Amino acid sequence: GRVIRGQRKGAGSVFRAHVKHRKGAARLRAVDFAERHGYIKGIVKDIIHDPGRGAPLAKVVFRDPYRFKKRTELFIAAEGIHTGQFVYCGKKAQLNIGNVLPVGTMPEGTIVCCLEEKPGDRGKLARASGNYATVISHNPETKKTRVKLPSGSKKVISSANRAVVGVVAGGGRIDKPILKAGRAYHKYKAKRNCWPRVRGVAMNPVEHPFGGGNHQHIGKPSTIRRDAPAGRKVGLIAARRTGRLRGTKTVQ
Amino acid sequence: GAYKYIQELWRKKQSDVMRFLLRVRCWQYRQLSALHRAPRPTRPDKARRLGYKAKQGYVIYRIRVRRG
Amino acid sequence: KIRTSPTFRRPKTLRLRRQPKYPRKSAPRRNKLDHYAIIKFPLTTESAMKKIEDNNTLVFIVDVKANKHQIKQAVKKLYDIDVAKVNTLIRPDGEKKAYVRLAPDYDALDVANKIGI
Amino acid sequence: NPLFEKRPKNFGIGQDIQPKRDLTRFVKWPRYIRLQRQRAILYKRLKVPPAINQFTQALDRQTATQLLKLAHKYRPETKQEKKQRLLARAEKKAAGKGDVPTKRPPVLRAGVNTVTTLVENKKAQLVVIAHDVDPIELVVFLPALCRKMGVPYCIIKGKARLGRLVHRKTCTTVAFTQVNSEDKGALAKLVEAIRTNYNDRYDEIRRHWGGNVLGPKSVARIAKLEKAKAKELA
RNA sequence: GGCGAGCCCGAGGGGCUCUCGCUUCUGGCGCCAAGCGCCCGCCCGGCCGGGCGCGACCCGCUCCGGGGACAGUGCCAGGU
RNA sequence: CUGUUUAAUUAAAACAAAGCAUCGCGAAGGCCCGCGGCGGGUGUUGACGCGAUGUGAUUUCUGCCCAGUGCUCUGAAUGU
RNA sequence: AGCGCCGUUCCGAAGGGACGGGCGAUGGCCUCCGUUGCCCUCGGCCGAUCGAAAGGGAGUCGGGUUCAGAUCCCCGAAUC
Ligand SMILES: [Mg+2]
Ligand SMILES: [Mg+2]
Ligand SMILES: [Mg+2]
Ligand SMILES: [Mg+2]
Ligand SMILES: [Mg+2]
Ligand SMILES: [Mg+2]
Ligand SMILES: [Mg+2]
Ligand SMILES: [Mg+2]
Ligand SMILES: [Mg+2]
Ligand SMILES: [Mg+2]
Ligand SMILES: [Mg+2]
Ligand SMILES: [Mg+2]
Ligand SMILES: [Mg+2]
Ligand SMILES: [Mg+2]
Ligand SMILES: [Mg+2]
Repeated sequence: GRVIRGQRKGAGSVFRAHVKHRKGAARLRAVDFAERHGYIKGIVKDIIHDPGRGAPLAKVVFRDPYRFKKRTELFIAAEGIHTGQFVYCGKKAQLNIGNVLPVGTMPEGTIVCCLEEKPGDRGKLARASGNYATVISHNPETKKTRVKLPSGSKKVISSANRAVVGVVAGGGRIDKPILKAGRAYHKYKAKRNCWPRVRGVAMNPVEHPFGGGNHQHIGKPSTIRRDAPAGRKVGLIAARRTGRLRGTKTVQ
Repeated sequence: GAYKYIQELWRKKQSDVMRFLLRVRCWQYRQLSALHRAPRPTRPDKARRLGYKAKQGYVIYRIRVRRG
Repeated sequence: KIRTSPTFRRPKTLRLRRQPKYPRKSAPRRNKLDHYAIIKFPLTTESAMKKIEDNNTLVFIVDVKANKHQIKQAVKKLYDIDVAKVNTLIRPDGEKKAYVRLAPDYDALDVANKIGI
Repeated sequence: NPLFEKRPKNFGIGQDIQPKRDLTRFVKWPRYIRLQRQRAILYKRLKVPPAINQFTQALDRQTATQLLKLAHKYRPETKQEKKQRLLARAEKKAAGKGDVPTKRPPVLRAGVNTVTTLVENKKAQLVVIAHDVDPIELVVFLPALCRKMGVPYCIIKGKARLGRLVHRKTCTTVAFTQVNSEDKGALAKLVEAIRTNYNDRYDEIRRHWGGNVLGPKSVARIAKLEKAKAKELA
């Protein structure tokens, strides 16, 4: 039959990210001599609003240790920073809010954000607004460190990758109901075309596996496995359970 | 004088004296480009029995294709 | 030699100047758009004739491959008269209409009587 | 003396900028540079077969200088003196009408086919085998062949230096076959040391395995772990 | 290397064994070397214009890290 | 609720909607495109994010059944 | 297999430029200047190129003229 709505996301025709008005990618300084054997002073000039993002962007200017040139970078603004604060970065930087430093320096229980999976990818984990990680379980030999992620997973990572100390500013963004379709329209028009949200039962049988019949009913078990082909994984994908929760996660 | 020795050494291309050179050449040619020019044949006996004569005009290319 | 930069680039080699052994067309091609081929037809209509009295300006029909400078040089090297300015338009039949305004020392009626329009 | 102050710059982290250092090991080298460098490193890392580990086990420079001083006056003739000898012999046989003015021309032979023919027919008195042939398959049969035919062979470093005694870019092989009257003792003095080095120890060299050398960072890591283990044991 | 500490022997001194550093009140500035030591053509023992080194330690065989004989690739076989 | 829809027979009780939920995924990943490459979309993105569905503002409720069909977890203790 | 296709910074030796100094040569009124050839030194392209007659984009306005032109033609007055 007809290609479903879920298969059109891979074409990239009209489902691309609205990426022009974004001010740039929010990354850290890549690791160098001044960030592996010391620290360097950096000044946050202003903080701006990246569209399609509720977390504020921070324009932190640096100084190149090798050539006479001021380098301007784009950090995720931690909570409580302000313009004119000397944001430090490196190995032996002192632990304050905003000072990105490797996890081997900080003690256990240090609430950080914008950390790295592998050392040198400029910030991947815990980047959304109002989220953080928990640093625990250091090791003298075999330099690894457990981090509790916002999903609750305890990931073992390296001890050389960096993380800005604090939480991401903009916490509580999902506290307000959108309260009308207009603000949702403006929000998704800012982010990307992720909003042809039409009910799969309400649409046609030839366009979705669930639609059809004289009544709006599913008719088929919506729990569909991970071994399903493309165009089949609709509804619940590899659902190990369903219904109302009981406990927190019950996953080791 | 030598080309029969080169032929008989190339025939048993599973032995240890040849498979090291074959592995080194496969790594070198894989880290090279796809289609380029080798300035001299790496198999002189096979090139000469296919028609290479060491004079001005005959060109040797080295080329990489995919299997399957 | 100390290579202080972490980027290796091309050395400035010695590029040779082109010094060929034989020419490739045996002769320079002659100028087909010469003075007799730029300015083709003087326009002798009413609106082109009234400009001679009221404008001190001649009207000519020019091939489309010529410009203001070539029209000016062609008029000065054929009619032995000075040119103040040249205004060109593309006539919609396919040719170029050139209004050649002359210097105030010359007389457009006298030049028109000498060229026969 | 009037003003002439000193203005020191402290090159630490977080202050006045770094000077232009050597930066040799950190420049982004091109594709073929990295190819040849990691190719040499790959030959150093991997275990080479015992028929090509014979290379880098070659002749020292004093005996190579003696060999070059012996081979300098057995040089093959170039085009200029070749045409000169042709025209001179033609003019002498046209004027004086001589039959055999030249008894024996002493000259060495070059080329792998010619050297292999001479060692198979036992005409070769000494074999000089080049080191830097990039297809080693062209060379690998020659040491065992010279060993079984009893002709002494010496492995030398540099095929360019052997090409410059034959007026060519590559020579790859030199066969000493004919000797003069004033060179027999010196050639025997060379052949005795060459048979001491290679022919009397071919069975020792063929059993040895080359390569198997780790990188210096890994060697220092294993040495640091060994010193830590020795500290823990004592 | 102590303007720094370390654990000891110990009379100066010794290194069993260890960690390097020279930027943390400030919305300032910071590059194209100061100094020192040698070598040249110029004013009879003087003056101008130039080169090298120390400043900025030496050597080395991967740009640096993270995985690693796994992942993937080519073919064959069985499920779905 | 405002909005949208069968242009050329329907304007709706239909669709959408905020709210309430559920499931997958910590990047060698989830869902997809591609005949092909470790090629692309989400991704200038990182669980307050992305992807897939049910219901449809607020208040009050979410009863009982895993026998069946699905989805998921575990162990070469164990049949094929 | 292939016309060709993927991709736009990715796996590229992807700057042909100028300043300053030194040396050799040529020319003009060889006083004084302009070039050629070599050496040293410096120099991220966010990567060739296209893409708006409504986006960015320096500077012309007044009177008169024809059957048909007008900030364009004539006169006068300005600017880049
Ligand atoms: Mg809630
Ligand atoms: Mg919804
Ligand atoms: Mg809906
Ligand atoms: Mg319908
Ligand atoms: Mg169907
Ligand atoms: Mg039913
Ligand atoms: Mg050639
Ligand atoms: Mg109607
Ligand atoms: Mg609730
Ligand atoms: Mg409700
Ligand atoms: Mg129920
Ligand atoms: Mg354009
Ligand atoms: Mg304009
Ligand atoms: Mg009009
Ligand atoms: Mg006007």
